[PDB]
Amino acid sequence: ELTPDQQTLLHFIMDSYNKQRMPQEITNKLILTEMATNHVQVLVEFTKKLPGFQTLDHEDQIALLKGSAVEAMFLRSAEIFNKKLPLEERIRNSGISDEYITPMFSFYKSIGELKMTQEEYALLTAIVILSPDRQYIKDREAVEKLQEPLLDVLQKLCKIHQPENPQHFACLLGRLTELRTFNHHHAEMLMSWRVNDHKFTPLLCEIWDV
Amino acid sequence: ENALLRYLLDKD
Ligand SMILES: C[C@H]1C(=O)CC[C@@]2(C)[C@H]3CC=C4[C@H]5CC(C)(C)CC[C@@]5(C(=O)O)CC[C@@]4(C)[C@@]3(C)CC[C@@H]12
Repeated sequence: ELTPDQQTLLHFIMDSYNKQRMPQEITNKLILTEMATNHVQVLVEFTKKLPGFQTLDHEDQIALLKGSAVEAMFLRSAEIFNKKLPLEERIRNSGISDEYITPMFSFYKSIGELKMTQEEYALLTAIVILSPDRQYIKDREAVEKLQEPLLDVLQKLCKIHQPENPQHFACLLGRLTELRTFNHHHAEMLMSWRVNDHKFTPLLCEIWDV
Repeated sequence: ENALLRYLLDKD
């Protein structure tokens, strides 16, 4: 199934995906800013290494990055706090309108339920990043060009982990699509916590466009 | 500004 440039690619991604990791603090669960900040740091490092991303227009690059963030963070949260606590959250108490909490946890539980392998997480993240659909891209095709090979490899390794259920790959993109729709409420969710005199790091303002 | 992001991308 998987060959031959599609092994060199998966390898190269797994390599990059794996050399950024969450240290220590997946232990003590304020700190939420550290986590958020870790997430982004790691995301950009993974992002920049991605085949072809060097070649992309700068303004596209930044767009691709800002748009991918909410999904990546749900994805990278999941790959950690479903394995490393083999619920319990700090976010009620962080003063987020309950309007947004109970919804956004549906999405979290949903993703864990897919029960993805770490090659699935890695490649899916990459697809999420290089979504040509994102706002303010100009060269949609140039992005689209880099995403094709990652897709058609992910496709295959869903038939491999595992064949039993043939709606797995479809069901993966589905949940992400389901989540894309939440992005405009996440904006508000954040702008809700920033009302009471609570501020973000400069980095977190840049990523979330604050 | 996206400038921190810019540094973080082109950084070696
Ligand atoms: C309280 C507030 C804060 O102090 C700064 C970090 C921030 C904005 C942030 C930190 C982490 C998450 C993650 C929490 C979970 C629920 C695990 C999913 C990913 C999620 C993400 O990083 O995208 C979503 C909300 C945020 C962004 C969320 C809203 C939770 C509290 C929130």
